[PDB]
Amino acid sequence: FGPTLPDHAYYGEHATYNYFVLFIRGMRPYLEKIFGDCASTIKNAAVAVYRP
Amino acid sequence: STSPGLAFANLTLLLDVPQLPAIWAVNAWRELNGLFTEMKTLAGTSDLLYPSNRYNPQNEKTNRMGRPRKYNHGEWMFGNSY
Amino acid sequence: RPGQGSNAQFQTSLADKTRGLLGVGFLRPTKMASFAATFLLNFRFYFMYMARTTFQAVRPLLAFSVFGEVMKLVLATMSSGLFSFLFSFVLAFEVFYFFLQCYISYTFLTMFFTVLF
Amino acid sequence: SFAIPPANAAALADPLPATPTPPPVFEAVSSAALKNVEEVSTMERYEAAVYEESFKKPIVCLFFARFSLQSKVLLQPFLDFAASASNNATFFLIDCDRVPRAAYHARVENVPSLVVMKGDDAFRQTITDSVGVKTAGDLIQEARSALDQVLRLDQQEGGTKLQPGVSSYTHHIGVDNLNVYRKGWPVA
Amino acid sequence: QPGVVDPEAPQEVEAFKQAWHSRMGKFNDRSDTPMLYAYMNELPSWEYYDLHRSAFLEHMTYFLVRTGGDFRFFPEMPPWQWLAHMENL
Amino acid sequence: IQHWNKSYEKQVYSESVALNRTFQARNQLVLDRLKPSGAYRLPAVDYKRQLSRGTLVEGADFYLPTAQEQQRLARHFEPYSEQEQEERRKFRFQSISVYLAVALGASFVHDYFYQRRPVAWC
Amino acid sequence: PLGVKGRSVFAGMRSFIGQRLGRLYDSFYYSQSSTKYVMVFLFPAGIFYTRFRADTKLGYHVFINEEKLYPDYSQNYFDTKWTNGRKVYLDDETTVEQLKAQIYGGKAAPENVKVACRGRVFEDADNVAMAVRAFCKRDPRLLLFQDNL
Ligand SMILES: CCCCCCCCCCCCCCCCCC(=O)OC[C@H](COP(=O)([O-])OCC(O)COP(=O)([O-])OC[C@@H](COC(=O)CCCCCCCCCCCCCCCCC)OC(=O)CCCCCCCCCCCCCCCCC)OC(=O)CCCCCCCCCCCCCCCCC
Ligand SMILES: CCCCCCCCCCCCCCCCCC(=O)OC[C@H](COP(=O)([O-])OCC(O)COP(=O)([O-])OC[C@@H](COC(=O)CCCCCCCCCCCCCCCCC)OC(=O)CCCCCCCCCCCCCCCCC)OC(=O)CCCCCCCCCCCCCCCCC
Ligand SMILES: CCCCCCCCCCCCCCCCCC(=O)OC[C@H](COP(=O)([O-])OCC(O)COP(=O)([O-])OC[C@@H](COC(=O)CCCCCCCCCCCCCCCCC)OC(=O)CCCCCCCCCCCCCCCCC)OC(=O)CCCCCCCCCCCCCCCCC
Ligand SMILES: CCCCCCCCCCCCCCCCCC(=O)OC[C@H](COP(=O)([O-])OCC[N+](C)(C)C)OC(=O)CCCCCCCCCCCCCCCCC
Ligand SMILES: CCCCCCCCCCCCCCCCCC(=O)OC[C@H](COP(=O)([O-])OCC[N+](C)(C)C)OC(=O)CCCCCCCCCCCCCCCCC
Ligand SMILES: CCCCCCCCCCCCCCCCCC(=O)OC[C@H](COP(=O)([O-])OCC[N+](C)(C)C)OC(=O)CCCCCCCCCCCCCCCCC
Ligand SMILES: CCCCCCCCCCCCO[C@@H]1O[C@H](CO)[C@@H](O[C@H]2O[C@H](CO)[C@@H](O)[C@H](O)[C@H]2O)[C@H](O)[C@H]1O
Ligand SMILES: CCCCCCCCCCCCO[C@@H]1O[C@H](CO)[C@@H](O[C@H]2O[C@H](CO)[C@@H](O)[C@H](O)[C@H]2O)[C@H](O)[C@H]1O
Repeated sequence: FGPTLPDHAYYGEHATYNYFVLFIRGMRPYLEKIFGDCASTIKNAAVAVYRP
Repeated sequence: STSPGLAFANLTLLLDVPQLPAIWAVNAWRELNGLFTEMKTLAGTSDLLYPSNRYNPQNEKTNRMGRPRKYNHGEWMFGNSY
Repeated sequence: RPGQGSNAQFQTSLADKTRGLLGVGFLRPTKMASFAATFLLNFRFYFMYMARTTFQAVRPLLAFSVFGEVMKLVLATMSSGLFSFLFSFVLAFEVFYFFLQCYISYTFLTMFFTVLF
Repeated sequence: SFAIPPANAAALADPLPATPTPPPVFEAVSSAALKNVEEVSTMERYEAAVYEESFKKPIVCLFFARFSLQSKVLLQPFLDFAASASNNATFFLIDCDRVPRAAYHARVENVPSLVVMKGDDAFRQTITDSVGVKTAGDLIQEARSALDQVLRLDQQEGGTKLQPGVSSYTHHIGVDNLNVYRKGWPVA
Repeated sequence: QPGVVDPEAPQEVEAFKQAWHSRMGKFNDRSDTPMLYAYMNELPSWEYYDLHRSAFLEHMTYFLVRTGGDFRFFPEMPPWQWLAHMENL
Repeated sequence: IQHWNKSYEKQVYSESVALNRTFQARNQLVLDRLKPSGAYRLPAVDYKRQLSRGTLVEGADFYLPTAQEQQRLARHFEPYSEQEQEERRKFRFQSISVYLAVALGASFVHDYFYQRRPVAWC
Repeated sequence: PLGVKGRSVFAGMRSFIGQRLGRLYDSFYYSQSSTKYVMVFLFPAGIFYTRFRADTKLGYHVFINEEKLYPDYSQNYFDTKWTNGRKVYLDDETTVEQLKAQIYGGKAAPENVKVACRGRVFEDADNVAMAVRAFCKRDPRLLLFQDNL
């Protein structure tokens, strides 16, 4: 009774343009915002402690 | 992808990452048991309860090791013998 | 209608629809058991691979440690000059053999730790 | 090892050449622009639409092919549906062999095909008859239902609740790898 | 990227393309040293039609007749209605 | 021989008809109801179909996010702005001073906060 | 352009979770019936049961002194003979009598049978967990013997 499954159900994704790499390149801006804000907070605290 | 030199990591992953849900479930169950124990303690108990202990069988007719209390047939002026 | 001629042939019995709901010739628990057995048996390859990897990794350590212990026994036992003159060359050969084992291990390890993706 | 030869002059030739037309006697048979739609012939136009007009107001695209008779049957009722609901949505008419990248984008596998799009991933509903049971009227009814649904969802929640999904980070690169050029990524 | 003077050279580009194709083939293709072809009981369209040339012909003639169309629109997986009609015929 | 084999074929085809009926029933009962809509389909096409379409691209294991970074090799006159040049001139060498400071701090923390072990006292 | 006005990050999370679940359902539907059911329900379920039982309950290695005291497991299937050193998981409220009944299948046990750990005899009206805690701490190897003396 014929084929019940499509090709993408078996074949592996593209090697260089894959799901996760596209996803992470799309998330890059939000992650940059997050981690930059965290690092800036920590640095400002350390500087407020060190200068005096 | 993988390789023969990655057999250690492959085996470890295959055998451990499926256990993480069970580990989290065990942690949650422990938290809930602790919560219930603390609620019971707040409510009140004749004899104390050890929180971080496996089992607490003590009651009015049982020692803290599962045996009957000695000298517990009568009543005492100062109340409970414990 | 276009497809009514074909859809008219699709009239099933009560037993037929019950058998379809149960999935008799489409679930194949025997196939599922065969898959489980094969998948569990396929765990021997990991053990084979780790054995090969550890052997190729310790080969130089062996050449450097156990043959070294043998050389040290010989040094501890020998006193004269002729035997020492002859044993210096054995020591040099051990040097060369260690380097050979290191080359072999490097080759097999770059083979075992090479990934396409 | 798997390979496919690059192409042939036949494949690269014009897929839509002209054919002779009959005199006004063969047309006499027993069974005997458009001011409301837009005939698309350029992937540039298709992308402009999908990326600006599909975000402004929904679009309905009919993907057809000349060899198909269902497409000829469905054309006129589609034009009537366009004349009806041209105030609420835009209407496009695409040929798969003339603009294939538009068919690859909409994920059409059979012709004819209606595609209702809004945001390019927020609401993409494809209507077709892969079996061969429906008809033009049924397809148009399904299209009307989908358009009603997308309009209702767009009005719902102060215009929000219709945001692009995977296309926000995929750029349709897994569907058509040629979008890497559009995005400016290298190819070396 | 390799430590060569010109990584954007045609030699490098073609080498990368050939390596890409060889990797994808060694991974996906049905061979005597298979990586991904394993635990196969329900095959996909491509492998199914490559192994059973009789079904490709039947499923194709039915598609061209049931729906007057071109082979370029051949569906990935046929409908069960079509399969049942084929079996009856 | 002849009769038995032909009857074998006939019963084979009876079994085929039964299988087909149950197949139709299974489909039209369970699968036509549980079939996914297609909104959450896989957002990709197989590399073989892409190759047949003439759409496959193979390259750029890396990427360049910003156009300022994409058009550097094409500008030929201002690959880097003046401000960017002045910022880049601060990283002509690696900072062994910063390396040393960070390594000493991390070693101090790792040794005297994270790797403390008991010792006997007499 | 990150974010949109009027929409909330929690709404975004909800939409993302919906997308993930729909994709999972699609991928499970378009999969082999021979592998997916097993790999998604039967191995996870068994692994979960085993891990939970091991990390939550407390087990004991049971031995028996003589062969004449072995139980009769001829009828029950998958275990036609007793083997010493058997791992037995119990509840914190279990007593020696309950353990003995569980061992002998709720049938008539021999006479004067008793339990010991590290040479120390337990009373029949004693909690196994506490008795082990007292006599053989972290060595739960129990022995069933006959106390005639
Ligand atoms: C009790 C019974 C239990 C039985 C199960 C019951 C059901 C439960 C749910 C299922 C749970 C199992 C999950 C399996 C999924 C993965 C394996 C698999 O087979 O998937 C195939 C399945 C089908 O894939 P396919 O058919 O091969 O191709 C289609 C693509 O997947 C299609 O891709 P796409 O185009 O749709 O989108 C791209 C996709 C890409 O997915 C992939 O293709 C591969 C994903 C990689 C997987 C492994 C990554 C490991 C990375 C290492 C982490 C290092 C972190 C270091 C951090 C350092 C910083 C300090 O994006 C993702 O979904 C991945 C996102 C998460 C990756 C996180 C990595 C870090 C990046 C952080 C990003 C920012 C956070 C996200 C923010 C989003 C906005 C809110 O995959 C999917 O459907 C989507 C991917 C899975 C996403 C996760 C889904 C939720 C899982 C919840 C797990 C929680 C379990 C605990 C439950 C509670 C127990 C007590
Ligand atoms: C209490 C809160 C929680 C704790 C947080 C504590 C505070 C940290 C807060 C977070 C960070 C700071 C936030 C505020 C920053 C504000 C200032 C600012 O914006 O810029 C930064 C500020 C200024 O930045 P800038 O304006 O761009 O100018 C920078 C200069 O031009 C200089 O640029 P450069 O290109 O010349 O780079 C200099 C580099 C020079 O380049 C190198 O790094 C070469 C040497 C690398 C060594 C191998 C690296 C191994 C990395 C392992 C890391 C994990 C180790 C485990 C951690 C415990 C280790 C005990 O030296 C380093 O700074 C890196 C030192 C790495 C640590 C050394 C670890 C020991 C290595 C041992 C090797 C020897 C082994 C044999 C031992 C036997 C000896 C007998 O400078 C920094 O603080 C640099 C950040 C250093 C981070 C480490 C470097 C990245 C390495 C990544 C390793 C993987 C980590 C994974 C992360 C977790 C997963 C997601
Ligand atoms: C050429 C270079 C020149 C160098 C010049 C050097 C001379 C300059 C003077 C400074 C000399 C360096 C001093 C190093 C520390 C002392 C030596 C040492 O490490 O002995 C080991 C000894 C280890 O303790 P142990 O009981 O034997 O065993 C440790 C095991 O981990 C215990 O095991 P466990 O299982 O019980 O775990 C318990 C653990 C549990 O810990 C945890 O669970 C998590 C830990 C916290 C994680 C963060 C969570 C977030 C919540 C905290 C928020 C903090 C940020 C504020 C946020 C505000 C917003 C709410 O508890 C802790 O360990 C608490 C750690 C306390 C850290 C907080 C103290 C402030 C840190 C920043 C000090 C900055 C000093 C810079 C000096 C200048 C260097 C250039 O250290 C201590 O006894 C505790 C230190 C208490 C602080 C003493 C500070 C006075 C001494 C320094 C004089 C200068 C004060 C300047 C103050 C500036 C304002 C902050
Ligand atoms: C994909 C990755 C593949 C990885 C392949 C890995 C295989 C090879 C691994 C072998 C590592 C062996 C190095 C440790 C042994 C030496 C220890 C040591 O330094 O002693 C202190 C040495 C000798 O000290 P010493 O003898 O003068 O006196 C002090 C010695 N101690 C402290 C031990 C008492 O220190 C030195 O001064 C050495 C300086 C000279 C340089 C010596 C290095 C060359 C000899 C070793 C070569 C091994 C690598 C060959 C690789 C060939 C590949 C083609
Ligand atoms: C806590 C330890 C974390 C350390 C390791 C992880 C790395 C540390 C950095 C933070 C990790 C999370 C980064 C998220 C980045 C995504 C931002 C984003 O905008 O995504 C698009 C979504 C969807 O946006 P949208 O589609 O609704 O609208 C915008 C549309 N575009 C993009 C087109 C403009 O945006 C968000 O709503 C924010 C999502 C991030 C917040 C949630 C964090 C995710 C991690 C938890 C996973 C579990 C989710 C369920 C939680 C339930 C809570 C009760
Ligand atoms: C520090 C730790 C770092 C490590 C990373 C740790 C986190 C990430 C670890 C992930 C690595 C392991 C991933 C392996 C995943 C394999 C599981 C799998 O894919 O399943 C096998 C099946 C196998 O399918 P298959 O058999 O057709 O094909 C598999 C591959 N070949 C072709 C080679 C055989 O996969 C699926 O098809 C489904 C996968 C998606 C579903 C995942 C399970 C959740 C399902 C929930 C939906 C339930 C719906 C029920 C409806 C019922 C009615 C219809
Ligand atoms: C969807 C959210 C899921 C999050 C995970 C939640 C945990 C789900 C599993 C809970 C199992 C509840 O079932 C219960 O488990 C515990 C631990 O095994 C058993 O209890 C056992 O250990 C505890 C601790 O001593 C005692 O009750 C007793 O010793 C013993 O009976 C109960 O006999 C069983 O009825
Ligand atoms: C100059 C200030 C810089 C800021 C640095 C702040 C860092 C603070 C992080 C401290 C975290 C330490 O975390 C802690 O490490 C110590 C080891 O030393 C561990 O210590 C553990 O082992 C030791 C030795 O057997 C025992 O005392 C005990 O069993 C237990 O305390 C703790 O289990 C762990 O909780």
